[PDB]
Amino acid sequence: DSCIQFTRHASDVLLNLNRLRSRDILTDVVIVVSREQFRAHKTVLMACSGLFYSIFTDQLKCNLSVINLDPEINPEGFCILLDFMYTSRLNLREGNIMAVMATAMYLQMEHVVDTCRKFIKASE
Amino acid sequence: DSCIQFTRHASDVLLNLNRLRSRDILTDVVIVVSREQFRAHKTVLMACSGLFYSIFTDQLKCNLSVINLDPEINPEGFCILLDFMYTSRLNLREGNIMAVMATAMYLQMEHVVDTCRKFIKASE
Amino acid sequence: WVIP
Amino acid sequence: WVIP
Ligand SMILES: N#Cc1c(Cl)ncnc1Nc1ccc2c(c1)CC(=O)N2
Ligand SMILES: N#Cc1c(Cl)ncnc1Nc1ccc2c(c1)CC(=O)N2
Ligand SMILES: [Cl-]
Ligand SMILES: [Cl-]
Ligand SMILES: [Cl-]
Ligand SMILES: [Cl-]
Repeated sequence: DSCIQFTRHASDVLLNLNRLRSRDILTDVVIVVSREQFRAHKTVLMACSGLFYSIFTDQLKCNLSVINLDPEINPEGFCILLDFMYTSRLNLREGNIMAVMATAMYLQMEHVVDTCRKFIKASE
Repeated sequence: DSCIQFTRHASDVLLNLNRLRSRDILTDVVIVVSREQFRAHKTVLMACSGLFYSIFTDQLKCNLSVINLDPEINPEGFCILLDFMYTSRLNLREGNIMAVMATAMYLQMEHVVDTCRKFIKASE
Repeated sequence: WVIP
Repeated sequence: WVIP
């Protein structure tokens, strides 16, 4: 086509989606990770995670307002990844890298798994 | 913070949101523009438009599944802007620029109004 | 705005 | 990935 493109549009959309999440506006699911609960938008979760894409395209699970993750999932690891989904920023640290990588593998977030593997290989 | 950032993340999220829209997955509103209907995600509309941000933060309108736009709004103009919201790409042409600019003013999409004004000024 |  |  003969379209023009606004370079910052995708980043501005994501910033606003994060603002809506922070104010709990039109959030439609709560992700339970052991004792912790995280409110989010199903569409953002699906757009970022192979696991959530699978869950919310399921004819029964698409209608659930609560999703319970595997008890082995670390809440801090999930929190870091949820922040990444809404911001493009990953808070990757020596103290959380193993939990973040395990959570990203479970959530099927290939690019995160990739940078975790590379950061681990550099430290060995 | 000491975060790392994935450059293509925002663009990849938006591409997936557009894929969900195309397959009518978790769309929660229909925008009626005279004889035409457009299915969308309320959160994407709010993230792109001052008018939709206003509408879906309203305690009554947030729950509506159908929103009727002003009868003066051109459906093609709306279609072009809805595509822009989900892709960052604006199909701006001599034959549609007046309709696109009027629709962007109504929807409160400042960056679109800005490029339309500039393209019009260049042709006079 | 750019030509993509 | 980059340093933002
Ligand atoms: N929502 C949506 C969606 C759609 Cl519509 N099409 C294709 N992928 C979608 N999302 C999704 C699927 C698999 C993975 C990711 C996201 C990130 C990753 O590492 N794996
Ligand atoms: N959703 C959301 C949202 C939030 Cl949370 N905060 C601030 N603006 C939001 N969206 C929004 C408001 C005003 C305008 C636009 C988008 C584009 C434009 O030209 N005007
Ligand atoms: Cl439920
Ligand atoms: Cl990823
Ligand atoms: Cl309704
Ligand atoms: Cl805009």
